[PDB]
Amino acid sequence: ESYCGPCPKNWICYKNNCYQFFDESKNWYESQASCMSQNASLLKVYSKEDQDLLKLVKSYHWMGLVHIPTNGSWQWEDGSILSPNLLTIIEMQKGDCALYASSFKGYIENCSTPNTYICMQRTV
Amino acid sequence: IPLTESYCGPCPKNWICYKNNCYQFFDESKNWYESQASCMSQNASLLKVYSKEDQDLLKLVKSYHWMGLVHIPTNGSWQWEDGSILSPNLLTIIEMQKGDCALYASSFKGYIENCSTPNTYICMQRTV
Amino acid sequence: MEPHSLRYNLTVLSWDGSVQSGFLTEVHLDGQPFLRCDRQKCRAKPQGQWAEDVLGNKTWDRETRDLTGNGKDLRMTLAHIKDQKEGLHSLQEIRVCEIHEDNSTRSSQHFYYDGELFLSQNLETKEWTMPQSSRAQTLAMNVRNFLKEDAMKTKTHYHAMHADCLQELRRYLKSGVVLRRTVPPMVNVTRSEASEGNITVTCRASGFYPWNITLSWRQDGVSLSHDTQQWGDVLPDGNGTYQTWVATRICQGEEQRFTCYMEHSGNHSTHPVPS
Repeated sequence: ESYCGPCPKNWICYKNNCYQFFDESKNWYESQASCMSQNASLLKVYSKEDQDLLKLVKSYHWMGLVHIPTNGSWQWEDGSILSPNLLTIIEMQKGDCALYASSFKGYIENCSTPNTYICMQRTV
Repeated sequence: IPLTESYCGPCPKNWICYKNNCYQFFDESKNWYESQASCMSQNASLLKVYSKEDQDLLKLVKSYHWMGLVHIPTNGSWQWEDGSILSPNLLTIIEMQKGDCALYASSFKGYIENCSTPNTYICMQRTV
Repeated sequence: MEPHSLRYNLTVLSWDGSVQSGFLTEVHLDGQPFLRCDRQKCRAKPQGQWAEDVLGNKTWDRETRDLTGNGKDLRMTLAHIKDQKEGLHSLQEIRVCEIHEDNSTRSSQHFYYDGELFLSQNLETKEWTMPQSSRAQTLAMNVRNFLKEDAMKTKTHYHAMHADCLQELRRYLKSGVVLRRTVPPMVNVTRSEASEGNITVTCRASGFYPWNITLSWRQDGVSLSHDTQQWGDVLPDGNGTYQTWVATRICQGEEQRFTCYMEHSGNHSTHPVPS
């Protein structure tokens, strides 16, 4: 349509999804919070086609992808399990969180390490 | 505090919308003029930067893409695809190739290049 | 005279394959320590065009903004270099440009892994080059492929890289931050006492810049052999200038027959032995 889905005032809207980038460096946890503070969450990656615009992202930022030891898989901060054939994850810094980098990459970082982040919120 | 969810103005189907401005990134490297025409063929134009504030998303774009910044022989100045002179503290213009066009780069930069050189581009439509 | 130059030297580290958060970037201007930037901010190293400290620093925002981005990118680059050796590892990306007298330029990009060079590109010609080493070639391909496929570096990225360095070199020179001034040497001729009707005359030139200087003794105006003279090295002062000296043995009495000839940045002077 000629109008882009419901989104927080002054956020980036693309194909009905809303995004926002924050310059303020923070740790994963403190970042996870920043998102929830605005009824959202850390960037979640479900479609290479719908989140097409993610290829234009410069540098790396906090993503909402966590790692659970018990099992040994990566799943989103909500509950969702990273859908195969989306992100190529790379070991950068020993840790349990991951940062997003251009062309669907996920670099592992120490959740305690401050960084910039991306908050997103879907539509129905 | 509430939680006001508004809609983003009149934009072409699946374009990016931010603060009532539409943008689309075309990864088909093309001539500057070929890009001008490409955006004009959609009731748009090549990206025009008018405020580091209203267009702060431009801070996180990777690579280089054509934009409406045009040269002027007489003076030597720059202006957009509509006489709009280029404001003072908006872009840092780096002299990359001797040319009359400019590629937009991340963090409000403008690299001068040959207008006849193919590069990716960005179209911009200012919502009514 | 020598060319104006700018050099950025970025360094990232990892311990047991774990890329550390902090990184350092050293900026050198015309061969002098100019900037130091950690993961957070850039700070000036002493001696400016000022000599106090208050200089308009905050413009260090520009370098802070950019050197951090490159710092972060280089971290992703180290991450793609998988090495099976415990301990520390480092990766450096050195970008450098120059402006010669004729205003022609020179510019390159070099990668160092654990202190050794492994890849480099002449940013003028855009032609990559790599050492003739089994180990260096593996590293090289790893990085060159990451820059191609993952980093998505185009032909234009390198055209801009070339321009960036050159425009910043010109920005620093055009701002007058670079004060390369000639400092003519001070010249002093002294003698030792006659230990058998012979004395050692010494010609000392000090506190000068630039580094290049010609000093030599002459008999009746004709320069002596290099073997018949004692030459001192060229030593840095501790003030940004240099000192050196030359000497020779002469039969006492022939004194006014000897002279020290010196040429430093255009000036050619002659100095007799004190009477």
